Amino acid sequence: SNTLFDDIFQVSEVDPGRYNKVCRIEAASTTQDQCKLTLDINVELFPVAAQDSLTVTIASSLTRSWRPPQAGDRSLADDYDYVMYGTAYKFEEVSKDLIAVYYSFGGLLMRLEGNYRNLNNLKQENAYLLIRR
Amino acid sequence: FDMGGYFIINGSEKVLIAQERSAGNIVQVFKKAAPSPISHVAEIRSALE
Amino acid sequence: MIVPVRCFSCGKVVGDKWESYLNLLQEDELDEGTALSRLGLKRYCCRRMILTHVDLIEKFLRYNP
Amino acid sequence: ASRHGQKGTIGITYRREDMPFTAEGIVPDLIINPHAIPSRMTVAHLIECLLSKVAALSGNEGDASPFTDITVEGISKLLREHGYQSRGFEVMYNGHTGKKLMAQIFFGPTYYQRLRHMVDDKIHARARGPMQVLTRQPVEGRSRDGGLRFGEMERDCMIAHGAASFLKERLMEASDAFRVHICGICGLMTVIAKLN
Amino acid sequence: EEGPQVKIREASKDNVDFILSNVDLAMANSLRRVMIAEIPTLAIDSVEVETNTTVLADEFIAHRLGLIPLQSMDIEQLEYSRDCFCEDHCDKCSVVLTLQAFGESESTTNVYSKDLVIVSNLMGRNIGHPIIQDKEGNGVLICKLRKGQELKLTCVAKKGIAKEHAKWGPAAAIEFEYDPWNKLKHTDYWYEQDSAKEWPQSKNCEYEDPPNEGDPFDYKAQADTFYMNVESVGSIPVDQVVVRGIDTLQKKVASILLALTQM
Amino acid sequence: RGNLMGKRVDFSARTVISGDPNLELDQVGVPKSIAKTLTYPEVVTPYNIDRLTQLVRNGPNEHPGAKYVIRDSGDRIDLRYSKRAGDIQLQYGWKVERHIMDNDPVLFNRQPSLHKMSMMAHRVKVIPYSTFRLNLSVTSPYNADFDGDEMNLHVPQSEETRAELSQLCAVPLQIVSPQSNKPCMGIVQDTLCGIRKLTLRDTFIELDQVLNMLYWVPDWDGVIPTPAIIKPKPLWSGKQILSVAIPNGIHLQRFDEGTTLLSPKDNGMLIIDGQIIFGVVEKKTVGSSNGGLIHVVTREKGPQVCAKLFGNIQKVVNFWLLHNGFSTGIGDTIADGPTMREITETIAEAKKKVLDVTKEAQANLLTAKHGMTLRESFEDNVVRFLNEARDKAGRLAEVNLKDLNNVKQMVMAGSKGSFINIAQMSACVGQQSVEGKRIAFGFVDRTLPHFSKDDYSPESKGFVENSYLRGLTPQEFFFHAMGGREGLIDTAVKTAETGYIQRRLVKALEDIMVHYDNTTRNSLGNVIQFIYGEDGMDAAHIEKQSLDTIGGSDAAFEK
Amino acid sequence: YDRKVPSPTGEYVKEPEWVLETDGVNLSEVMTVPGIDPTRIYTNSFIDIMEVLGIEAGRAALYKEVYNVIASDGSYVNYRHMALLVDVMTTQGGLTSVTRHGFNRSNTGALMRCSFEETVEILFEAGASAELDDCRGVSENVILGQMAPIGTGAFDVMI
Amino acid sequence: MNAPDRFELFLLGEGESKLKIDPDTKAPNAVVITFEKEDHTLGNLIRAELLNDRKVLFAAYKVEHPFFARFKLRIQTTEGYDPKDALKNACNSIINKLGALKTNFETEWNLQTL
Amino acid sequence: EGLVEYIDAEEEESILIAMQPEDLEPAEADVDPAKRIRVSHHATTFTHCEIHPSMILGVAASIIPFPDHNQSPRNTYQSAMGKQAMGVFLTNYNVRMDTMANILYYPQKPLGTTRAMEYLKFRELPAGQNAIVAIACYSGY
Amino acid sequence: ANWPLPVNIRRIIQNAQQTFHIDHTKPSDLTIKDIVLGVKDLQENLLVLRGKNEIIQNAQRDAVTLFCCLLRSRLATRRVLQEYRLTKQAFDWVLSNIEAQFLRSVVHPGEMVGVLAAQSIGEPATQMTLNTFHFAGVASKKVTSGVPRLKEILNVAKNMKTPSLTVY
Amino acid sequence: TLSHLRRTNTPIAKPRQLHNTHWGLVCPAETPEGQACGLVKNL
Amino acid sequence: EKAIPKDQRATTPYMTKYERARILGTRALQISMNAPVFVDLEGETDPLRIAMKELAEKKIPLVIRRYLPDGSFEDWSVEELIVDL
RNA sequence: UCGAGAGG
DNA sequence: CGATCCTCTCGAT
Ligand SMILES: [Mg+2]
Ligand SMILES: [Zn+2]
Ligand SMILES: [Zn+2]
Ligand SMILES: [Zn+2]
Repeated sequence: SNTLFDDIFQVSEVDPGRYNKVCRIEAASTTQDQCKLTLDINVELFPVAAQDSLTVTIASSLTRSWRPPQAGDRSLADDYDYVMYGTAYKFEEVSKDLIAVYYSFGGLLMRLEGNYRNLNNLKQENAYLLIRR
Repeated sequence: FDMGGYFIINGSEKVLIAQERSAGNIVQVFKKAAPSPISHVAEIRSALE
Repeated sequence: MIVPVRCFSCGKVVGDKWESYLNLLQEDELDEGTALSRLGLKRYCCRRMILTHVDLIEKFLRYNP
Repeated sequence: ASRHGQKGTIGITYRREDMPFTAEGIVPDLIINPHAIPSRMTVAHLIECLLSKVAALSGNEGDASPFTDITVEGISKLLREHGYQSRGFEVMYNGHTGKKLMAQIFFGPTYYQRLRHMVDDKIHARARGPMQVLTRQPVEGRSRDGGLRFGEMERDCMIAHGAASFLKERLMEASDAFRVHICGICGLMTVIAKLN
Repeated sequence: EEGPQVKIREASKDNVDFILSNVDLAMANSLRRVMIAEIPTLAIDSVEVETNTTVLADEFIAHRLGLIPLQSMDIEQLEYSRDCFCEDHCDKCSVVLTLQAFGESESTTNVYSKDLVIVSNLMGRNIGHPIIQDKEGNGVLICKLRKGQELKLTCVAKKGIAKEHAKWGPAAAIEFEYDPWNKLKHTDYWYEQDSAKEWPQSKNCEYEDPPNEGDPFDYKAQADTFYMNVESVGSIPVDQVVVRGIDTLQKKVASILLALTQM
Repeated sequence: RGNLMGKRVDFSARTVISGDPNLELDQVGVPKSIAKTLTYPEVVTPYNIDRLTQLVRNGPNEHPGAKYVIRDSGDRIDLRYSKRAGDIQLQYGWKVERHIMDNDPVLFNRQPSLHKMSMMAHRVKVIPYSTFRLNLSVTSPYNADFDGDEMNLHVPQSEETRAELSQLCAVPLQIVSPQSNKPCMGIVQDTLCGIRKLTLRDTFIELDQVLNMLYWVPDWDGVIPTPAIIKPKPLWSGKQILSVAIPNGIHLQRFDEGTTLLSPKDNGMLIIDGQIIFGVVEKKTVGSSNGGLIHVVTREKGPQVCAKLFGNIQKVVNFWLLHNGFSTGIGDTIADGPTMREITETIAEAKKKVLDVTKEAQANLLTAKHGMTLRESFEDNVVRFLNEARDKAGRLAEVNLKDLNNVKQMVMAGSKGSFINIAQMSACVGQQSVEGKRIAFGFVDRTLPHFSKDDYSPESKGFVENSYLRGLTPQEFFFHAMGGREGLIDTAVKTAETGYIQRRLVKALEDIMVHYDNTTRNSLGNVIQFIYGEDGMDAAHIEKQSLDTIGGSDAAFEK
Repeated sequence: YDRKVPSPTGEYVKEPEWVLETDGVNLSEVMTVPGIDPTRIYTNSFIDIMEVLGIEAGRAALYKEVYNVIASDGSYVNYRHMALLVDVMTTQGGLTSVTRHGFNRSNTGALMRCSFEETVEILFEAGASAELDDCRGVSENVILGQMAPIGTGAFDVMI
Repeated sequence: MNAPDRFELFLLGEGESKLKIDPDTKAPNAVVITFEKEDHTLGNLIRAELLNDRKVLFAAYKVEHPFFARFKLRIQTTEGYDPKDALKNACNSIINKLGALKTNFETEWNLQTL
Repeated sequence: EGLVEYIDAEEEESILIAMQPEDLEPAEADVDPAKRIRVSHHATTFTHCEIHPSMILGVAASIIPFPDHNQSPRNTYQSAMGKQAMGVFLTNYNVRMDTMANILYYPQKPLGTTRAMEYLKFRELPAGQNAIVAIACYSGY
Repeated sequence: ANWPLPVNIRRIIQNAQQTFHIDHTKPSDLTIKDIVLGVKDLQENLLVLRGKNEIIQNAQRDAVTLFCCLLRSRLATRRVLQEYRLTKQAFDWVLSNIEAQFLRSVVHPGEMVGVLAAQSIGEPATQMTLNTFHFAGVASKKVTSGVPRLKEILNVAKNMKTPSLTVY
Repeated sequence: TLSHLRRTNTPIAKPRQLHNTHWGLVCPAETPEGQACGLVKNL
Repeated sequence: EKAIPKDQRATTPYMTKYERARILGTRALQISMNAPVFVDLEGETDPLRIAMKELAEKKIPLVIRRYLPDGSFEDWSVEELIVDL
C-alpha cells in the first residue's frame, strides 16, 4: 500500500547451484516457528552468509514507463539495501490454512509459506520486495 | 615444375586414365543362389599375354 | 610472386623489408624468428606476411621475352 | 575453404573499424561460426590454428604431419612461452563500442583456400528471350540466356498449394502457349485457317 | 585543465604509447576508429600505362602503386578532386607521378618507390614525396625487371580516406586495453583449473592496483582509463595521427551541430 | 516428361544464397541487377498512372524504373532503344512492364522440391550485392545453408496469379506444417545459442544496453519495463527484455525433470500473458517443438504476428550476442587429467572383459542361446562390451565439461552438438563398422598385413580407442576410412532410390483431393476416404492433447 | 517383451510377457497351434495377413509397416498421410503396388497414365481400344495447358 | 557487379539530407533523428553522451542494416526540454571534451624526446 | 643392395609388416598422457617394415594437416575441394594460351605443413593464403 | 492419453483465466445444470458434415466421437469449479470459443490431400540414413529396415528379405 | 594436375567400398561423391 | 437442370481459402482493368487491397458454383458466404 | 545433339 | 521397363 508483509528472517542455507552471481536462499521466521521463505538473491550486489538474520518486506508501493531515479526531488520507499520488483504467479495452500505465495522477480523466484496474509497478497502484477541489513 | 605423363592432341593436353580390370588366368570358386540347380561353380578367365 | 606492399591484416608497410630479411638470413646467418624481429615485425599478422611469402617473380624472370 | 572439409561463402564484408580487435591491435581477415565445429568434428582445423599461431610467432614451419608424436599439449606449452594463453583464446573488444567481449575468442592464423566458381559467374535472370527451335520453349544455359526449369517436382509443389491459375500461367504465359484450329467433326488440327 | 588527460609513455618517429585518463569508452573507441578510417591522406588513384613488358600484370602493378605511402603532411592544403572545379584532376587537387625503368643490366634491376618522380607543381606544400623508411634509401619494391623488360607509366595521387579504400590510411595498427585486472568484470575468463595461472598479465597491470583480494565487486564503476599505442605508416607523422584524429571527430560532430541550424 | 509435365520458363532468376539477420521472415533480398531484369505487366489505371510515368521516365537502367511499354494493338516499345523513350505519355489500358520492386509477391524455391515448403511466396526487398538474401529461420523448410547453395525465383504476370501467392503460398501462412502437425520453422544457430546465453538467471543487463535492446524491437510500446533489481544499480534480467519480443495473451507451460513450480535448476517453462516467469529458453521453447512458442503464437495471434516474432527475437538476441560474443576452441576438447585417467582405464577394463570372453570361447566352455551360432553370440557380446566402453568414456568426458565449455554450451542450447560428438572428440572414437559388422578379414585370415593371422582383438577388428584430440593410429585411421567410405556410398545410394520413391508416390496420389462433401476422391470420382483422415480435419489445425479419462488409478479417476 | 496392461487398482503397469519371433512365415498353420494367442499373432508380411485375415486386416498391417519404417529412423508423419497411401492400395480389393504394375494399370485417363511410365505404349493401347479421356485429371490439364480442378480451379466463378 | 560505390558511405546523394527529424508516435517528448551517411563513430559517441544528461529519459541508436551507412537515434527528454536541444548540448559537450584532449596531448607531446 | 623391396597385394598376403622401425623392434619392460594410445609389438616375426604410414595417402590427402585428428568423410570432402582451389598452377602461365586460368595475386605457403608436401612441390606452387581467423559469433552474418 | 486432436482446450481455459481475471478465493456463479447441459449443448453445435439424414448424421456423429471424449473429460462439473474456477461469463466464452475454433480446424474442399500425403511421406524418406539399422546390438534383431524395407512395401514384394512371425 | 595423372576408373562384387587390400596401394580418402564414388580411385 | 435449389443447399456455409484467393484475384484483375469500385477508397490504389476491402464490406457481385462429384452444383453468392479465415 | 568433369 | 532433382562448365564432329 504502504506494506503488505513485513518480517525478520534467519538464513538457514545458501547455495550457488551452477550460478556465479545468484544464490537460492532458505530462511525461516525468527518469530513464527511455521513461517518459511525461499529466495533467489544477487550475491554479487548483496552478499549473504549461511547464518545472517535479515529484515524482509513486501510493499507494491514506492502502470507507466520507468524513469531513471533522478534524486532532484525524489525519495523511494527505502532505507533498505536490496530492492526487487516482481509478479505473482501461483497461490497454493498446503494443508488446513497454510498459504504459499509464488513471486518471480524477472525470473528470480520467491516462495513464502505462512497463514496470516489471507486478505493481503493478491494476483497483482505489482510486488516490491525490500530486504535490509 | 611440369611432370609430363600426358599427350598433346591438336594443342589439347590428354591424360589416359588407368583402367581397372579383373586379372586373367585366375581360378575362382563361387556358391550359386538357393533356387539355382548348380550349388557351386569354378571359373577361369583364360587370356593370352 | 613479389612481396606485398603492407600487411593484409593491419596495414604496416612490408614491401620495403624483403631484401633486408633475405640479407639477415644469408649474410648474418641468423634464423627467421630473430630476422622478422630485427625488421620490427612484432605482430603475427605481419610475421606471416614475410615468412609465408613465395617470391615466384624470380622464377618468372627466367623466361626470355 | 580451410583444409578440413569446411565450405563457406562471404556473407558480408566489414571494414577494420567495425571488426572485433585484439588488445595488441590484431584483427581477423575472416570470421567463422563456432556452429561449424561440433557436428563436423574437424578437430585438426582447431589444431592447425593453434600450431600456425605458434609457427608465425616463432618464425618456423609448423609440423602438421599425420602419424607423429606432436601433442595439443606440446603446441600449447610453446604458445604460453610466446605470451599467449595455451589454447588459442585471447581477449577481444567489440569494434562498434570498444568494450571487451564477455567471451574470449579463439584467434590465430588458418590456411584458407580461394575456391573456383564465384557469384557473378552464376547469377542468371531471364524475363523472355531465345526459344528452342523445335519445342518453342525457353533455351538452356545461363550462357544462351535461357529459362530455369519448372520441373515436375515444382509442378507437384504448386498442386499441393492448390494454386491452379499460377500453375497454368507458368505452363502457358511464361514458356509455351499457342493457338490452333480444331474441326468440330474431326477433333484434329485439320482446319486450313486463312486468317484476315 | 578540463576533461580528458593524456600521459605519453613511448615517443618515437613511428609509434605513440599513452594513457587516455578521464574519458568515456564511447569517446576512447570513437577516436580509435576515426584514426583508422577518417583522417584524409594522399594515395595514387589512377595509373596510365604506356609500356609494360614485365611479368606483373597492368592492374597488379597499379594495385601495388596505390599502397605506396606518400607524404600527406600538408594534405589539408589540397582539395578532394570531387570538390575541385576543374575537369578531371589539376594542381590544387592532385599530384602527378612518373615511373620509368628499363632492364639495362644483364642481372636483375629493381623498381623502388624512390624511382617515382613528382611532375606536377606542388606549390611549396609538403605533399606527394614517397615515404622512405628503409636504411638503404630505397623504400618499397614495386617491380623486378630482367633485360628486354621496360615499364613506363604515369600516375595521379589523390586526397581520400580509408573508409573509401584502405590505401588511404595513416592507420597501421592501434593497441587498445582498458582495466588490465578485470576489476570491472567486463569479461568472463575461460579456463580449466585456474584463471590466474592460465591467462598472462599485461605490461599495463603495473600502472594499476591489484583487485585487493576479499573486497565487494564495484557495481557502479566504469572505464575511465585507456592504454593505447598508435603506429603510423609514415604518410602523416605520429603526433598528427592523434591530433587529426581528435580534429576529424570534432569536425563531424560540428557538422551535426551545423545541420541543427539549417533545419 | 521434359516438355509437358515440366519445362523451362520466362521470368526466372537464380543465384548463390546468403543469410541476413536484418531481413524479415517473409522477405527475400533480391540483387538490384535481377530486379532490373525481371518485369511485372501493370495496366495503366488513374490509381498508378503518375508512378508509372515516373518509372517509364526512370528507364531500364535506374532501378525504380521500367522496360517495355505496351499499346492497344499489342505492339511493344523498347525503353532501352526507342527514340520516343524520352517522352511517352501513357494512356489508360496500356501496359507498363515495370521492374520488380519492394514488397511484390515472388515464388522462391530450392531444389529438390519434395515439399510444399520448398516453394514459398516472399516479399521482395531490392538490395545491393549479387546474392539472394533470406532469414535464417526459413533455412529449414527449404533445407538450405550458406556453403554455396543456389535458389530459384519466379515472377507472377497477372493479378490473380499474384493473389494466389499472397493468400495461399506466403511464408507466414506456411509456418505450421500439415506433414508433422507442428511448425516447420524456428530459432536456430547464434539465435538459439544466444537465447539460452541471455535467458540465464546469472545474466543481468544495465540501462545503456537495455534501452538499445528495447529500441531494437520495432513493434515496441515505447515503455521502459521496471527493472527486476532496484538496489545498488538497477539491473534488468535477460528474461525481462526478451519478453518484450513476446506479444500479450500468450500463455505457455511445460515442466521437464525438476520443475517444482519453483524450478530450482531453472528448467521447464512458464510464460504468463507476455512475460517469461521462469525457465531457460532453449530448443524446446523456441524451436520447431509441437507445443512451442511458435505453434502457440501462430494459433493464437496469427501467422503474420508470429512471423513478426521471428524478427523481434532475432533482433534482440543477435544484438546482445554481438556484444557478449561466442567462440569455440581446441581447449574445449581438452577433457581434464584425472578424467582422462578414468577414460583410459574404462577402455582398458573393457579390453580385458573381451579377452576373457575370447578365452572362454577358445576353451569351448561358452554356449550360445537358441537360434544363434557360438560365433554369432561371441561377436555381438564383444560388439556390446565395446559400445559400452565408448559410451561410458564419453559420459565421463561430458560430466567433466564445465558450464563454460563452449561445446557443452552449444549442446545445452540445442544449437549444435550431441553426446556422440563430445565422446568421439574428447574421449574415444570407438568401434568401426562395415555391412553392420566389425572390420573384416580382407586378407587371408587378417584385417591388415601388420597383424597376425586369426586375431579377433578389438583394435585389430576396427576399434578406435583414441579420440580425435589424441589422434588415430595408421590402422585406426584406415579402419575409420573404411567405415566412412561406406557412409558416403550409401548416402548417394539412398538419395537415388528415395527420388524414384517420391515420383511414384506423387504420380499415384496426384488426383486425390477433398471434395464438396468431405469425400476424399480420385479423378474417376471413386471414394478413397469418407472423411479425410477419418475425421475431416485439416492436418495443420491439430495438436497432441492428453485424454484425461483414460489414465490414472480407479481411485484417482473417482476423486 | 514389455507390455502396458492395467493393474486391478486401475493404474497401467509394465508387466513383462514372453513373445516368440520367427524366421519364416506360415501364419494360417501357426495360428491354429494350442497355447498361442490367435487374437494377437503378427507377421511383417502384410500380404500374408491379407490372404489369411482379409483386406481390412491387411490395410491395418500395411499402415503398421509404413509407420514402423518412418518411426525407426526417428521421424513422425501425421496418421492421415500414411492412412491415405494405405487406403489407395487397399480400395482395389487387394494390394495394388506403387509401381507401373499397381496404380498405372487403373481405369484412369490415357494421358494421366502415360505421364508416369511406358509412355508411348500406354497411348498405343489407348488408340487401339479407342479410349475416351474425361480430362478430369491434373496431368491431362497440365498437358492441355488449362486451369485444372485443384483447389482454386475446383469451382466455377460467375457474375 | 551489384557492388555499391565506396563513396556512398560518407557522401550524400540528391534529396538526401544529413539529419531527418520525425516525432515519435509511441511516447510524449520523444523524437527519431535519422543521421544519413554515418556509422558507429557518431552513433555510439552521441548516444553515450546523451545518457550523461540528467534530463534525458531515453537515448538509444540503431544501425538497421550494415549495407547502408545510416542510423536512427531515439531521444526522450523531461517535459520542458526539447529533444533537439538535448542533441545540441550533447554535441557541444563532445567538442568541449575533444578540445581539452588536443591541448593536453600537445603539451605532453612537446615534453617528449624521439 | 636389397635393403628395400617391391611388394604387391598378392605377396602382401604372405609377409608380416611393422609400422615404425625403432618403435616396432627394440625391447620390453613414465608415459605421456597427451600422446595417443598405441597397441604394442605382440607379433615379433617380421619380414618387412613400413617406410612411412603416411604414404597410404595420395597427393590430395597429402595436403591435409593432421587428417588423423579428423572424421574420415571430411578428409574425403577436402580432397575434392583442394582440386578447385586457385593458385600458381605453373611458372610458364604468362606464356600459355588456354581456356580459363585462375591465378592468385599473392600465394602464401601454409604455416602448417605435411612432410609429403615437399615432394608435391606445394610450398613452391601454393594454393591458398594464411588468413588470420577468429572463430566467433559476430554480427550473425 | 496424448493424441493429435483439433482445438487446444487447455489454451482456451488459460485465455479465459486471464481475460476475465478469475479469482480463486471468491465462489463461482455457475450452476450444476449450467455445466452439465452446457457441455451437452456444445456437443450439438459441433459440425464437420451438416445434414438431416441418419447416414450423414451418424457419419458426422462418428467423426466427433474422440474430440467429444476430450471435451467431456476436460469440461467436467468437478474440474470446471474445483480446478479451473470458471465464472458464468468465462464459461460461455469457452463454449463459444471451442465451437468456432473447431469449425476453423475443418479441412477445406479443394485441398490436394493426395499430393500432400505423397510429399509428407517422401520428404522424411529422403532423409533416412543407414540402410542397415541402429538395432545392431544383439544378432537376434536382424530385420530389413529403412529405404530397402520401404521399397519392399511400395513394390508389394512377393518375397521379402526378412519375413518374420511374432507370436503371443 | 598431379591428382589427375594418378587416377583410376572401374567400369560397371562391392567395388565402391574401401577394401582391406587397398592399404598402401590406393588412397583411403581421395574419391569423388555420388555418381562414381569408390569406382574412381587415386594412387 | 442439373443444379440444386437455394433451399436444400447442403454444402459448407463458409468460404474456402481457395474460394477467397480466387475471388480476391478476379476482383483485383477487374479493378486493374479500370472496373467500377463498390466501396469508398481510403487513399487506396492497389487492386488487391481494394478487392480485400470490397470482400470485407461484402460488396463483391461474383457467384461461386460448387461442383458435387455426381456432376450436380450449388450456386453461392459471395454476399452470403462466411469469412472466418 | 552425344560425351566427360563439377556444384549443391 | 525405371534407376533423384535442378544447376554449371569444356571439347568434338
Ligand atoms: Mg549445402
Ligand atoms: Zn600486420
Ligand atoms: Zn474435319
Ligand atoms: Zn583540380
